[PDB]
Amino acid sequence: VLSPADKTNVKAAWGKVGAHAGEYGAEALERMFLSFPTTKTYFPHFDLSHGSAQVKGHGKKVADALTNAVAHVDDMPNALSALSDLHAHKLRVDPVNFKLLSHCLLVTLAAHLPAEFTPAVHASLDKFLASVSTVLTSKY
Amino acid sequence: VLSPADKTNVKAAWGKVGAHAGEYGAEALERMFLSFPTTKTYFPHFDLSHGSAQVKGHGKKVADALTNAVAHVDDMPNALSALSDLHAHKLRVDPVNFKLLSHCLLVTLAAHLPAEFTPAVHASLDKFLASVSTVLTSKYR
Amino acid sequence: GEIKVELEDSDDVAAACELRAQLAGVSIASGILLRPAVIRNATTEFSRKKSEDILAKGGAAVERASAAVDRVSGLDKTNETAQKVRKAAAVAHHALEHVKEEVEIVAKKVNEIIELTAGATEHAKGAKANGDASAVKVSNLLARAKESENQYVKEAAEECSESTNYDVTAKSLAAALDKLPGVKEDNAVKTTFQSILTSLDNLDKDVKSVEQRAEELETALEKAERQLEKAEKAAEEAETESSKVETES
Amino acid sequence: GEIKVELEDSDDVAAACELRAQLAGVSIASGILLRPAVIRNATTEFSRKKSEDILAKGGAAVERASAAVDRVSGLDKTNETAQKVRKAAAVAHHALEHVKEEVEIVAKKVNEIIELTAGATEHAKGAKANGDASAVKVSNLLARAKESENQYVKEAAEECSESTNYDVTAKSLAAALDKLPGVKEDNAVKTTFQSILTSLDNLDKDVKSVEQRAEELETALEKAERQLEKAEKAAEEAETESSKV
Amino acid sequence: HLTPEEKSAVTALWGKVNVDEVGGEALGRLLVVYPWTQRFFESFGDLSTPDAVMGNPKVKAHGKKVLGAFSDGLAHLDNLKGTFATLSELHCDKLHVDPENFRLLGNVLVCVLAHHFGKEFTPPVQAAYQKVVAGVANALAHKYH
Amino acid sequence: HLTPEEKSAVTALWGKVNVDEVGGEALGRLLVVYPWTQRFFESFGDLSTPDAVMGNPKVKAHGKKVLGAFSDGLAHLDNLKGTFATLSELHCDKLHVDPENFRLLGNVLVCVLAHHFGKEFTPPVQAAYQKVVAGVANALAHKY
Ligand code: HEM
Ligand code: HEM
Ligand code: HEM
Ligand code: HEM
Repeated sequence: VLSPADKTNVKAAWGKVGAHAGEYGAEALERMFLSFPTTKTYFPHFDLSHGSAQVKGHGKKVADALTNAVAHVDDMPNALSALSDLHAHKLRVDPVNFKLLSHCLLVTLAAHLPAEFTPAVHASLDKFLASVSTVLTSKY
Repeated sequence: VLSPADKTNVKAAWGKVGAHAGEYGAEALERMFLSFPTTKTYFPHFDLSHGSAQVKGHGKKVADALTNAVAHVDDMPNALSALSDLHAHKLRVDPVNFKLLSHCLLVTLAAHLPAEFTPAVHASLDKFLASVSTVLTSKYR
Repeated sequence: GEIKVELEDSDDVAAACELRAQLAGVSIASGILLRPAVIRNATTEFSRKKSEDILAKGGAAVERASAAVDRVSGLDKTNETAQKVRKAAAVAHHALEHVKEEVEIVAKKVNEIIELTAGATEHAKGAKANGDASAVKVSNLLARAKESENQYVKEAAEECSESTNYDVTAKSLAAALDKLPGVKEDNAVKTTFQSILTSLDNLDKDVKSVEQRAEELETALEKAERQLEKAEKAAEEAETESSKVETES
Repeated sequence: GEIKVELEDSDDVAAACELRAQLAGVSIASGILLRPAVIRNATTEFSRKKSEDILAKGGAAVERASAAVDRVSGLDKTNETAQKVRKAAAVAHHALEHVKEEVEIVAKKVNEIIELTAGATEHAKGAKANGDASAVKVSNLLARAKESENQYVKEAAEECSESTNYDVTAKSLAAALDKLPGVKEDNAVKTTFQSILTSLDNLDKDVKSVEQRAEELETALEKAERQLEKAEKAAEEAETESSKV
Repeated sequence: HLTPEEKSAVTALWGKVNVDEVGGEALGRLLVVYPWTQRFFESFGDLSTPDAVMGNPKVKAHGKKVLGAFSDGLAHLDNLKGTFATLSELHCDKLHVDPENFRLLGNVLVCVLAHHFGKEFTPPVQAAYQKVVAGVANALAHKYH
Repeated sequence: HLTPEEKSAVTALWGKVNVDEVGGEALGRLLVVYPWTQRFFESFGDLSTPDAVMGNPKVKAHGKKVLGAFSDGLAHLDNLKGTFATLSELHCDKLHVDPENFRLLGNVLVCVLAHHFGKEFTPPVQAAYQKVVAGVANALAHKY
């Protein structure tokens, strides 16, 4: 359960993400496919080549979801009620994969935010991304 | 999230447990220590021998907690607000262990409720025991 | 090139909005469609090895009966009792010609599934690429409508949301395209829209045919197994007479 | 035997209720107390066989210098080249005398931790076994108070909850026992009660002493490591002048 | 690995399991308790309700072939790595099945055996089957590490 | 498990890590992000706040000895099972550290390296370190 202190750190760190949200999401996914290649199976119809525009496109869609989730931190289950169903009933993604993208998102934020990614913030970001995963896995 | 259908199955299955609550608890724990010996470390000061009264005693305390959790299924986080803190801040139990006891509780209920533990009920009991684990692991950060 | 025909009214804008969402949802649709047929192509390597083995066990059950019939060649020549010790070996080789027959089927089906799956992937990427591309052109058309000198069009384009339709099919999309015949037939997207309808229809025709070839392949492996049981129990059967006879003629 | 003295009033019942909860909370308390000192006893064997290899590396650094001083032996006590080997080898054997000294410390501390931990476990088991046995006798006393002819005693025993005190200490328990001097001194539980207070106090005295022997141990392994660095760099120094002839 | 006393209780109980059906009961239960596993069996037909799943002849059928692998590996306990080697290629490098799912099915089998044997599936025999199913899970996920 | 091109980028980056402190930064970060991990280090003293945890000389100290084990596995990539064998006995037979905790620390190190190197810690080099930390996790949990 995200504390008022946890919430402030998320909003502040994703606040610094801002304009680059789309490039980050694309990197998080590219990092995921490379580190955990069995994740690529959910995208057989995608061009997963380096710096693909399909991956650039998907990247923004994943990040804007997260931008919305941050904006609605207090009521996150309703904010992502659409996706929690899409992932559960239509894509049938194994829940163990939500853990993998969540870590690659932290790897992305560590590489790009040298100042703000502090131990206090590292905890609050992982706390949050776990909560986002929990919402998406809620309809299985 | 437990559905009204999931909730009915829990209440019905734990309703059939009844007086045997402190019996099935002692069993679940004895099964856990034998299958996952790593769990015994949280009880260095206990007599973990076969049919111990320490384990029989602890068994009832774990089951009555679950009897309360069933009674308060709609508001489970407040129902177990005491334990979620005890386990998190005082005991410091690794969350991965909550998964192990939860399975041994299902193994206990499968062995004793031949009719009740149907596929429909198996799903609803595991969903519930995961929710109980979630509550207890909620105060670790 | 961009779409030249402008959005005439508030009802037209609403159809284009659902069309931008349908075209977006093509990306999800093909993925969900293609994925099970890829899981079936993954097992073709394993299911072929199972056939080469049932053949190996068959050939070996044939060789155990062929050695058992060689021992009793010079014991009873054109006699009565040994006419039976040759009969089970005949049943054994006939059963093998059926095992060798079904294994040829499994082989052809494996090649058919590979060729079908490799094909369906191209139809799913093809429908996806042409999907995302055309939706861009439609979004730009709505973006212009947010600037339109008409107050009803300006409000309808404004109220209009950037969404993705999760329940897209070849049917639902054609149905959305029927709502705007001017967009449907505009030279900038005309062929791209036609390319999606065909690609989607061919992708379903392939995924279904992969489920089909698999059903035919599993049937052959069961039939190869039935005949391996028939061969082995005919080998071990009159080959039982080979252990009881050590006598001289 | 059971407690013979009956609960006189509503305030007496309330103390017995808390005392029960305190006695129940003894199991939790000892478990939490004993557990870290068991984690420290788990590292003893690793640290001993770590000290054993610092001695082996030391003895070997001594033997590399002892062979290097045997080669340069065919020379007088005048050459700077011949004297730097003999002097570094002296520094090398002196450094070993302290490696060998600290390893004896590590050995004695390992035995001390084992003996302390094995001991503390018995205290923790003894305090829980006695803490839980006596709570039974107190519960039965409250159960009898739920039957009392006093309207106030029957209600106080009824309102009274079956709970477990999570913040139990040797202090808090003695404090709960002071509230009921008649129960505390009753012959049925008197000694069991005294056995908990001692067992708990000795269990804390042991857990703390295990934290102490380990700091005194880790210090020795660091000091054995400092002298192994001092030996090796005096030994490799002697091997520098030995290949020079 | 298992103790000779455990190897004794394990092969005892296994000789009493109805090979024809206990496999489908575990496989069906997996698809019912952990529904996402269904992505792997969309060609099986009707899986919409627990009674549609449990009834499904393809489920009971495939269930028998997966239990047959369990019966195979229960014999060669000393060599599980090689026994499941061919299957490891199918589940890992081909299907790309997450190893936890093998673990989940393993625990589901243990739940089925407890459901069927009852008081015969004692804590020490559960403990031994747990070692077996853990082994069969590792042997299958060998191609990953 | 690593390709010769990966072995090249891995040993490259590792020669640039500040051995003295990157270990304590990972170990401290573990006790801050996953607090239950503190039950093994109760003798470490002050562990109340992230600044009291990061400051702790015992944490930075033990952090250096833990990274030293990583520096060894990163030298002995062909044989990880034997390299960590002695530690497997300590982490599994004696202390019983649940293997996921090794995995958690492994991912935390990857997070620290990304935090330090930045644009130098590219998706393919992350992918290679991931193989390494997964290996070091398995090699330690070998006794299970
Ligand atoms: C951080 C958590 C995640 C978020 C916020 C997220 C967000 C979404 C969104 C917004 C879409 C589709 C929206 C659209 O195109 O209109 C979706 C689609 C998808 N997601 Fe996720 N997702 C997450 C995690 C996952 C994970 C772990 C996987 C599995 C590896 C997954 C695989 C998919 C797939 C296969 C699609 C289908 C889209 C397509 O085929 O074009 N994502 N993602
Ligand atoms: C999942 C459901 C669980 C429930 C309902 C539960 C219930 C409880 C309760 C009510 C107590 C306190 C007993 C009292 O008031 O005296 C407690 C204590 C304890 N629990 Fe849990 N628990 C659960 C899981 C866990 C797990 C997984 C572990 C082991 C890793 C754990 C280990 C302990 C320990 C060590 C104690 C202290 C026992 C003592 O020293 O007296 N339990 N349990
Ligand atoms: C862990 C214990 C498991 C064992 C012993 C096992 C065994 C096997 C066997 C023997 C087959 C092929 C038999 C045949 O075609 O003749 C196979 C097929 C398969 N297994 Fe597994 N399996 C296990 C778990 C898994 C799990 C957890 C999944 C994931 C859902 C998985 C998914 C599959 C799939 C998708 C097939 C292919 C079905 C087809 O041929 O269409 N199984 N199983
Ligand atoms: C995952 C990679 C890991 C490595 C390379 C590693 C390395 C080691 C090393 C080298 C030591 C001995 C240090 C010395 O000589 O004093 C050790 C000790 C220890 N490790 Fe680990 N470890 C790992 C993970 C774990 C984890 C996840 C935990 C639990 C949270 C664990 C808990 C311990 C404990 C309790 C000790 C005893 C240290 C002491 O208190 O003196 N470490 N670590």
